[PDB]
Amino acid sequence: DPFFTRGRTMLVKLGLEKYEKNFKKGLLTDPTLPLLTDSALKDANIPPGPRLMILDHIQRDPEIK
Repeated sequence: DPFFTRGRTMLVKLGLEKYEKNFKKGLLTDPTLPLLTDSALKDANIPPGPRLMILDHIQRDPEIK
């Protein structure tokens, strides 16, 4: 939970809260957020639209280290 708090915040902001399970399953912990790639999110079973929204968020939000 505490290792996933910032990721949960991003998903809530994107309207993608359903994929928090996918982040946990993939061990997409908060240190991974600045490093996410399309390949990693696809391996976590996130569909194309949500991947685009997540990747754009991490490239734009200065909240993501």
